[PDB]
Amino acid sequence: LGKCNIAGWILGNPECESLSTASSWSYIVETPSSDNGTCYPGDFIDYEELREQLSSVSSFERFEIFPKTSSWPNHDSNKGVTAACPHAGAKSFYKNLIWLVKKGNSYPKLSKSYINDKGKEVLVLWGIHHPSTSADQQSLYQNADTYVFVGGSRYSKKFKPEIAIRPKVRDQEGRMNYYWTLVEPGDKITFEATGNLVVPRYAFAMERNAGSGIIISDTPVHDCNTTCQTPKGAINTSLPFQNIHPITIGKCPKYVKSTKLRLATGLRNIPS
Amino acid sequence: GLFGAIAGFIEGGWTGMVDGWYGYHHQNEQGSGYAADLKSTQNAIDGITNKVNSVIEKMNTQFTAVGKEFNHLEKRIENLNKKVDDGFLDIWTYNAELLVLLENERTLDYHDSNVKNLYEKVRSQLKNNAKEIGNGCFEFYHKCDNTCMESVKNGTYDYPKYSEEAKLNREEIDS
Amino acid sequence: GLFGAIAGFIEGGWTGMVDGWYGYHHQNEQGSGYAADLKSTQNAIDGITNKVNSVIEKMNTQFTAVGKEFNHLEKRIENLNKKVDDGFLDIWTYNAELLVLLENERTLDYHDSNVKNLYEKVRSQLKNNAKEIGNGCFEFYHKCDNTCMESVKNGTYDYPKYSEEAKLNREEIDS
Amino acid sequence: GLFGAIAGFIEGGWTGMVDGWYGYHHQNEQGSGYAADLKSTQNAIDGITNKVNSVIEKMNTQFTAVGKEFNHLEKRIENLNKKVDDGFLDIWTYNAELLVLLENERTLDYHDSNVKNLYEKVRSQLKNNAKEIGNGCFEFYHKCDNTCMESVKNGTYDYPKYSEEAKLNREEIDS
Ligand SMILES: *[C@@H]1O[C@H](CO)[C@@H](O[C@@H]2O[C@H](CO)[C@@H](O[C@@H]3O[C@H](CO)[C@@H](O)[C@H](O)[C@@H]3O)[C@H](O)[C@H]2NC(C)=O)[C@H](O)[C@H]1NC(C)=O
Ligand SMILES: *[C@@H]1O[C@H](CO)[C@@H](O)[C@H](O)[C@H]1NC(C)=O
Repeated sequence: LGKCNIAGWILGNPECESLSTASSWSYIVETPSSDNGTCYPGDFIDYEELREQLSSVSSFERFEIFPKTSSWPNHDSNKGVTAACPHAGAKSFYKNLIWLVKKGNSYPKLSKSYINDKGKEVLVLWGIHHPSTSADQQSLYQNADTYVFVGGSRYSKKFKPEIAIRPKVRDQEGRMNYYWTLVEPGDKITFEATGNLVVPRYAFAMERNAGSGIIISDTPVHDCNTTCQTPKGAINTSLPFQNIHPITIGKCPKYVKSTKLRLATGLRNIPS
Repeated sequence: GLFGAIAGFIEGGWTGMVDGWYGYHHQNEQGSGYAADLKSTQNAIDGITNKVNSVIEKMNTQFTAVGKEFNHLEKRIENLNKKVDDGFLDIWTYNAELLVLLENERTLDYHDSNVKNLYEKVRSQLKNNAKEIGNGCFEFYHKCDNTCMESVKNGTYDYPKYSEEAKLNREEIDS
Repeated sequence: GLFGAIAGFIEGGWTGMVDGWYGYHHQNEQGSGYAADLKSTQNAIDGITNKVNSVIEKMNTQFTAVGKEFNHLEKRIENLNKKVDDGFLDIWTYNAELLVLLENERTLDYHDSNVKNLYEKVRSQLKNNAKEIGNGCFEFYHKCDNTCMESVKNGTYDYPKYSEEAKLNREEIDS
Repeated sequence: GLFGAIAGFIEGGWTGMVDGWYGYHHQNEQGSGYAADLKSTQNAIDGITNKVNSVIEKMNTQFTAVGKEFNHLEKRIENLNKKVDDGFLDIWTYNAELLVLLENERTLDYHDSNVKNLYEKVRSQLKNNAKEIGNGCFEFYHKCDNTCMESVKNGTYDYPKYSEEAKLNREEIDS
């Protein structure tokens, strides 16, 4: 991910690359200075759980679950940009989400559904916006008392915006909370809102593996294979013990604090 | 040493013998030189090879990712994770250190035992036809040519064939 | 073998001796047969029994339920649980495998040592009253009846009682 | 005993010898008395001292408060805490009991071994210059004054110096 962490990559932070082709990976590498993530301040719900679920995938295809040009005829899908997420000096937003605002002076009740016909699990992410002031609520959504509802065959949660002035983070006194769910094949996910909903635009069809992990390291990536990986580097050995790094991924020797494990095979050496 | 041969009544090793771990030096009218007892060496090399492979190959691990990530309100489970990683680290480190210490001692005793048995096999073959002159050396009371030397190394030394000549020479020497 | 007796200078075992682990074959004017040295056998059987019980009974576990259940938003602690079960599995498997490997070797060396000490106890008793004819056998220079045979097995062989007769027969035989 | 000396062919201990664990009684024309072999005693005292310190000092604990407090709606974790305290209690009690049982047996065998080696060191020194009269006692075939006695205890007994006189006296005694 380089410049970005998993949050920025999976949301579409403007400073992050995007995967167009269907891809797969055996594990995930962040650098210790990967500090991009959620450029609009807030909480990413169950972030650590999502990172574990994404550590390794057999298949991964991004698709436009709610196409931008046709899904929101009665709402404005172009003004939802912010200076908290700049792109080339101009206001922007996450690539995978659309910050819907009122069209003119009307924000009608929103109702959009998707049925998973991809044959695999679909990762859907969305955000809830909590403005700083009642003025800010009405300037964006026109309605004062709003709710968001997201429902699936297994997920059901109702969101209520919480309006108050928070200390400025990236020049934002409001906050935005980020949510995710996995939609099983053949299931429907329903979105309903009278405001404050940061809708999905791109979702991810994926197949999870047996979980790998995440390595946070500055070590470069090369075209070597290996069967045991550490943040310092890869390990090619049949020996049962190693002292390079306790945190490893793969079929690895046990980690020990030993500096030397020399096993005698020959005789006591007594020349002359 | 546990068996008394290596660094014991055989004081030192032979840099001149290069083809084996345990062997012979011989000297007769046809010349002298070093030779290695192939059977005892190959048996010991097979044994030690099996020992090293046993220590290595009995460790069969599966695919695993040790790392775990916890947020700032998950300190207790983070510490629980640390205790697991630390406890496994302590168990493996201590066991690995002692296994090498103990088995290295067993390995050197093994070589010591192999040398003693080799010396004793010859001594039980020659009996009074040769004298035990120390340092693992036998001085014959009868001439032992290259063929006779190989019979001793092959465990086929014919004691009655030379017993009379050795007896006469032994009594003359002792007189 | 580490001590040279089993599969060594005593080449093979006796299917004919069925009542013990280590024993004797004898032959005198009264007949022949196999007998087992009860003291050395019972001591070894007590020793090995204690060894097996030590390996088994030192494992004393309590009541425990290994299983744990986690929901779909608890993958990290689920994997932490798996790491604990896997780490214990790796530690116990490797330790169990090496314990059996190492202690099996010690057990066979133990039997080898017990045989060597039994042979040496007799040899130190008979001294020159008998000849060491190989394969763990002693050929007497004096007649040794059933009572005399039992004295050797009982560790009460009276060397001076027969020393003169053996000396005369030994010198006559060697002459 | 495992080595046969203590409570074996040396039937009892000496209250008269008070300065050491293993030693000598002597009697010559200059008198008699008890003396202790300082080297073997100090080596054994160093060995046992190291054994006791090893058992004690390898236990290095940190600061810890065992107690825990739970309210009436925390019975499950209270019982989990009890299982931890009980399991540690069972492990330490059983291990402590067996460690003392097993190492006490090793300690008495150690003393038995030290006595046997001391007896054998003397026997291998005197050879036929003295008679083995049982109970760990040697009766000399030549006069052995205080200086000669100290040489035996010092491991510097000059066998050839007295061999001729002992041989003449031995043959006269046996005749
Ligand atoms: C992606 O990551 C980089 C950092 O790796 C972000 O750039 C950082 O943006 C913050 C914005 O708050 C800068 O801090 C602010 O700087 C100004 C001027 O110095 C000051 O008034 C503020 O109090 C605060 O310190 C920070 O300097 C800047 N870092 C760098 C290295 O340029 C970037 O915004 C991220 N972009 C996205 C879209 O996530
Ligand atoms: C790694 O293994 C894969 C699969 O066999 C192969 O395509 C690739 O060339 C290998 N890479 C190296 C560097 O050996």
